Amino acid sequence: AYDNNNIFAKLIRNEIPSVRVYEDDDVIAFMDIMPQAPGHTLVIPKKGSRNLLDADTETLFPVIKAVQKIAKAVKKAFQADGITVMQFNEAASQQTVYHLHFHIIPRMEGIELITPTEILEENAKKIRAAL
Amino acid sequence: QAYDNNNIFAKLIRNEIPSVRVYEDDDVIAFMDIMPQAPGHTLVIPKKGSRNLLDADTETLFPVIKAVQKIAKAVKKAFQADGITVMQFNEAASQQTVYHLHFHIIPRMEGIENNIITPTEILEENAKKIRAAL
Repeated sequence: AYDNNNIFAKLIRNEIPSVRVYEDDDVIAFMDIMPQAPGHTLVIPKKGSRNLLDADTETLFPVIKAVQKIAKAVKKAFQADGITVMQFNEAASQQTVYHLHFHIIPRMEGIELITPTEILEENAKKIRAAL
Repeated sequence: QAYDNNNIFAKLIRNEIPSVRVYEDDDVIAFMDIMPQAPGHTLVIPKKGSRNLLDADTETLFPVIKAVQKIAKAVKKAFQADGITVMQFNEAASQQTVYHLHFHIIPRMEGIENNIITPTEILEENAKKIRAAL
């Protein structure tokens, strides 16, 4: 079952800080604190589910719209050669936080796949500008 | 860059090459990956052409993501998978290999971490399992 005490639910409730790049009625986009590349952004629904498998289908539309919007902005902000989108379901797919989240990771030609808040904030400003 | 109407997924959509399809509606096709990273590895594509996520119509993404969820669930049941990895690649630097929008749906097994084609008959046996799990 979905556990309302998970770290991303706490984030939604402003219980912990985040470095946000986009927010609306349905979603929050914010910097991964363990980025796989500079500008690595996560998108979450405000409505909680463990992952893709238990999400209400109607929840997925605003989520995927925002993933697209963020992919475009991240690419433009860092002049990335590519964007990798990932979404993990369960331990065997290396899911660690049990609240649905999509990864948007910028990619550079020839580069194969814990960061202080000030650096994530520098990176977020760039993404915000490119929206 | 211009969309390539001769890309192999556009050709699949127009019925110019065969596929092992597991699901289809007015907007999408789900079909077996012929070089799977795990047995049951399925691809979901829009029937409406775009190179990737970045140039897709936002409206197209709705039926795509619905079908990605539907397939993620069917694949996990059909293969009693421990997990499901969804991936979507944009551009060469993200290792996108066919320049038509596609989501990968990959079953994972606990503690189980190419250009080898899987014979069509084997993809079919895997398709049937997925088709029954929908």
